[PDB]
Amino acid sequence: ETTALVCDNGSGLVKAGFAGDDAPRAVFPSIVGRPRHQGVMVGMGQKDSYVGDEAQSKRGILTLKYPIEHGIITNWDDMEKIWHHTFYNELRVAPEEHPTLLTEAPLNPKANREKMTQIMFETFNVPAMYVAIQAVLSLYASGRTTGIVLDSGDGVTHNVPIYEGYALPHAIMRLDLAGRDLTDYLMKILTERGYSFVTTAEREIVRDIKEKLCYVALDFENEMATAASSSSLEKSYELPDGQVITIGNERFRCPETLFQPSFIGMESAGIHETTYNSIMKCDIDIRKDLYANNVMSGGTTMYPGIADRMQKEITALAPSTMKIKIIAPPERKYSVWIGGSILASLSTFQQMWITKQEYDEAGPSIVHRKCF
Amino acid sequence: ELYTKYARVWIPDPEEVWKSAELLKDYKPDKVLQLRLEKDLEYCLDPKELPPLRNPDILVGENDLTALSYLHEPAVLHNLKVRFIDSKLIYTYCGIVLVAINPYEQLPIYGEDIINAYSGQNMGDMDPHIFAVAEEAYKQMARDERNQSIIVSGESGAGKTVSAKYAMRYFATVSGSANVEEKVLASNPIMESIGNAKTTRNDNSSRFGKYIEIGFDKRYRIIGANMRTYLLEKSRVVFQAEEERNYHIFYQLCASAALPEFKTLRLGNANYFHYTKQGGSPVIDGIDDAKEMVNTRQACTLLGISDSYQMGIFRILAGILHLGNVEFASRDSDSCAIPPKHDPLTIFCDLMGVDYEEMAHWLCHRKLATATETYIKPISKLHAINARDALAKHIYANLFNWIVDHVNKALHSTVKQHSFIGVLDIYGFETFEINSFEQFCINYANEKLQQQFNMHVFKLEQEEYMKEQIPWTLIDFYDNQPCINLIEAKMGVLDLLDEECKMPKGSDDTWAQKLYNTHLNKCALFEKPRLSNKAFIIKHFADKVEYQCEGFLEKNKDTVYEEQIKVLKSSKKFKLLPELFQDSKEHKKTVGHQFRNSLHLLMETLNATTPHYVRCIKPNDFKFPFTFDEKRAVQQLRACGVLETIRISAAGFPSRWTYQEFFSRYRVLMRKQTCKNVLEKLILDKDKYQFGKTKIFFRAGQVAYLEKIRADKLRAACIRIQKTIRGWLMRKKYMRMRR
Amino acid sequence: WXAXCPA
Amino acid sequence: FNKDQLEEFKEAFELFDRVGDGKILYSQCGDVMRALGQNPTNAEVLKVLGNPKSDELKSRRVDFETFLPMLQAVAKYEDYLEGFRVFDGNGKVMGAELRHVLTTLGEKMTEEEVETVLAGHEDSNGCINYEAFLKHILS
Ligand SMILES: Nc1ncnc2c1ncn2[C@@H]1O[C@H](COP(=O)(O)OP(=O)(O)NP(=O)(O)O)[C@@H](O)[C@H]1O
Ligand SMILES: Nc1ncnc2c1ncn2[C@@H]1O[C@H](COP(=O)(O)OP(=O)(O)O)[C@@H](O)[C@H]1O
Ligand SMILES: [Mg+2]
Ligand SMILES: [Mg+2]
Ligand SMILES: [Mg+2]
Repeated sequence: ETTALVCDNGSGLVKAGFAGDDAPRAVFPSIVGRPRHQGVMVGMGQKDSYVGDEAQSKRGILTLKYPIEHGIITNWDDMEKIWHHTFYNELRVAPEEHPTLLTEAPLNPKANREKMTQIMFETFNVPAMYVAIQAVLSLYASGRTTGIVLDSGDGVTHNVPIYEGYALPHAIMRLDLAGRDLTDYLMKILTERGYSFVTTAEREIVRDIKEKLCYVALDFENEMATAASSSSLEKSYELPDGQVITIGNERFRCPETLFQPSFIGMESAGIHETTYNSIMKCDIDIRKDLYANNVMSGGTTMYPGIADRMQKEITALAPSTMKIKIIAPPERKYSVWIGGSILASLSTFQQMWITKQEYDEAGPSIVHRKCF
Repeated sequence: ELYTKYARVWIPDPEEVWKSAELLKDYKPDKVLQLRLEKDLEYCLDPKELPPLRNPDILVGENDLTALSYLHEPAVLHNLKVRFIDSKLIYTYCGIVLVAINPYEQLPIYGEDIINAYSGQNMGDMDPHIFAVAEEAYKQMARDERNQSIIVSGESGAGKTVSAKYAMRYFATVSGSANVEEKVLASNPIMESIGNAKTTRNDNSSRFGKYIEIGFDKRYRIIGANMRTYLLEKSRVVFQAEEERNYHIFYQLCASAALPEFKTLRLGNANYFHYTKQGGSPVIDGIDDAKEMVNTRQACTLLGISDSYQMGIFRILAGILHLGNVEFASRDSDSCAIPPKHDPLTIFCDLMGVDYEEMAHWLCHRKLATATETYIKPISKLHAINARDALAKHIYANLFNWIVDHVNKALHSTVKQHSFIGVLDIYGFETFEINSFEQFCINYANEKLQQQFNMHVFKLEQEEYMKEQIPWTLIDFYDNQPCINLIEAKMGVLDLLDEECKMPKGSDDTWAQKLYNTHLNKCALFEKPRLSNKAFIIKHFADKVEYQCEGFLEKNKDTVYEEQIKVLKSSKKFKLLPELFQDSKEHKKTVGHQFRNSLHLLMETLNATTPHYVRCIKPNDFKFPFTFDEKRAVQQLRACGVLETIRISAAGFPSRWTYQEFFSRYRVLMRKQTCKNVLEKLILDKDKYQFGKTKIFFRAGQVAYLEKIRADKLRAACIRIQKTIRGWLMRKKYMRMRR
Repeated sequence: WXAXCPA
Repeated sequence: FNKDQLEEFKEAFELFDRVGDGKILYSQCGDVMRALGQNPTNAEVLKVLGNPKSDELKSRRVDFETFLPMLQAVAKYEDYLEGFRVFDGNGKVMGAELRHVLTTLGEKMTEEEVETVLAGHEDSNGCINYEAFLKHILS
């Protein structure tokens, strides 16, 4: 028939695919490269700029721009290259023929969702589209109608409580801490051990170090005492050139900043306290049922041990009589996409789409009133 | 008016759905009719109706039920009753449809001399007989090189097998004769054993559509036979409502367990197994299910299923029952695990040639892969049970397809069909005191066939109106499409049911609430029962039917985890188990979606073809030869949609007479110009009739009214003569009286 | 963003 | 009716008196009217008789004086021909069909009455010249 496309713009990975299947088939970094060097060989097929997996194949010679910083799209012209590459090259499906579903963080400038709509109608002639909140989609992806979703990707972290399918707008918390800022801190702590990663290529190398070797200490203080007192933690990793670099307490110490943003100088408390302070903004009849489900979403949650650290220290904050249950499916890195895949295939959703008719009638202003 | 002294009417009664009464004083327009009955009774004329008139005795008993100048339930019920009891004629025509009543007793009519007598006869010239359907399809295929179908509709146990048998005997004999009929008839014991289940009304209800293709060469000699099946009721394998059984084969297999060959399967008492247990009714009365299997295995032998394959199939079905016995303990709300050394799984793994510790893993986890990576993740006890039950439904429907192809291998021919004729045995419209997803599927299928039927009839009447040059505008299509749209459109009951499966925390309460929000005052055909919020009512063509919601989200769910199929394909112990699967969206399709697709493959296979319709009705429950009961008959005539077809034809010009026939009847009232006057003389409303080239067409009432005035004219002439002749005889007897 | 932050 | 007519009619009435009391039965009134030139239907006879019940019709006896007003009340060709043409258009009538309709329709007569009236009027084919039969029965 026709099937919606489902896209999650994110930062770092873009992930896209068809509605009503199990996993995205286009997953690639949202990264744009331009050559900076003198080009020597005549007759190369020299190419102006590179997108996605190509830019990380050639990264040694490229500046890498991320077009999305903290869920805001800062550079539009390079964003359009990413979308254009997604539909034509990665999916090989013309956007005129498919509805499209787009994903965003809450509490961010409305001009962003306006212009994101305008491009889809005017440049791609997408027949219809919708913009959905990442948190909401994580619940569809985990099979609940009730829970408080803690979501952190690259860029923005946000909590949204939901109870029987009603969001509670006054309780939404947003925090910029997650994602790249872990890596931009890790590069500083690695400098203490005499390695220096300056370039945007080296940033991607640190981004791989973090994914391989970092983990969260259940008690932070005893594991610093131990790794000070012994080498037994120490693990070593091979750089792209065959050098080998060795990392000790830094590898737990970097994700710990999620729980103490004082390390990087951020103003406000770590995700346990923003999750608890979010539940405290909810009327007292539902707190039991939010404490009973906490759904972790997006890639930053993947650090080993983070679930047990959360569950422990929230059980320290909460009153003792309640069950705190932390829910962290192993697939959670994809949850926002899987939840959009479920949502876009519901029959009830076929009235929700913004159609081109309504955009042409009322202009991009429509998004705010028709969408959440 | 039409109601006069010496009129006759049908009054409704519980003793028999209608009974005849005589109008003892003329009605005038108010609130009592003076009636006389087989003795005094009075019948209120009440808001509103008038009681329906009775057809005059020229018409009563005629072969064709559309030669009746009133067309309504009691008239039809009476004509079938008298033809069946008084003539012992079973077959009858209703319009294009043949009606064929089950006698419960053999009759001489089928012999080859009658087959010969029917050869070359147009249907209408014959007294209706199933050979008239077979012949007029065969010779249409000969005339015009399009395939033909035969369609046999009703409650099972009304003889659909016998109508198939005699049709293919006809084809054999008028062809001349590949011994196809013997091999075909040898198929029924197995295709029942796998195909049939007890139902709350009935034993040996066939739950699947069956299609037979008889292929013909360019000579119109029988080539060979090919069988297809559609609309299989897969959900029965895992779940039954109370007072029902699973498909017969499972109980045949269980009662066989005493036999030594089946020792190794460890088949228990039929109430030992979760899929047999639930109906609460292990033993049918009047059947030895142990003895049935001696027939099944013989039919397997004599269709060329090897001795090896029979023990493969009974291994597979023992597998299904043992799989059903598998039990899951929840270790957390998210996660479940099979008890250590759980014996049902041990036996299934031994029967089926797989490692215990691979199935123990794959029953309790499911796996997802991005292009780069894979994650294996646990699933809830509810998802583990839904997976196990989908695995059993997938094994069973693949076994069933394998057995059908291994029958076509026994019936196919090297010479390929230049054309074929097709015979479709299908269940009719179904209603019980409870209604459930199976009844919803069956009734939706019948609404699709009844659409096809109404379209074909409208085709034929458009042809007949051009032949007689009466313009089509005076007839109209009666359209059931809104009822199909309510069910299968986007935002239809099946669409909202498939939505509510994938939706999180989907439940039959939130489903019902979505129905009511969507339809409850948006659509004429959908209604809510006044006292309940868990049920809904669909006005089908035949009847209103109230469905309970309480089952559907159990039954509609199907998904199979390809990991478990890949465990089964890996099996080394015997050939059949990997052979079943060999031939990725379909794993995710719900039962309602698979059903609707199979129903399209059928509706294209019949739109490919030109149909002919037979209806079968079962006139009593106790199998009493040549006994008829109005209270079963009225049900089954309704479950076959005959009574709508009659109502629609009564909205047409149902009675049509040639000029000779009319003139020969009604000269007493008084060639084409002659009748063209006589109708204007006798009828004031020109709408009541149309002229044609060879025929006159009447609106329903008219022919009985003309018979009425004819009888009155004849009465007056008779009485005038009677009085004058008797008076002259009295004047003669006066002279006798002197003498 | 536009004020309180770089994006 | 004039005095002569009344006298002739009374004499005829007395001829129908089978008991000697100067009376007939209700069931004979029609017979007397028909013998006197009237052609009443059985319904007309019962109406002028007052729709008598079976018992008085079969056993109650009435004298001439009560009959006379009834005779008066009853008293106060092309149709006959068309009526016979009903059962035809070659001017003939089957003997079987006329017999069946006269013994089974209308005011049904006995088979002996029909045989008596039809005797000699049907030919070898079993056809009756109905114009001649009509003249015969009207004489
Ligand atoms: N038209 C018929 N003529 C003769 N016998 C009939 C007829 N219809 C039914 N019977 C008998 O009545 C019984 C029921 O018919 P049968 O063909 O066995 O139905 P069936 O096997 O249940 N077909 P199905 O209902 O599709 O499974 C059998 O004993 C038949 O011999
Ligand atoms: N296994 C892992 N462990 C720790 N961090 C990870 C892991 N995988 C990805 N990340 C980090 O998570 C971020 C990507 O998260 P993701 O959810 O893909 O972003 P988005 O929400 O934009 O999709 C990157 O910073 C990446 O380095
Ligand atoms: Mg994300
Ligand atoms: Mg059968
Ligand atoms: Mg049978």
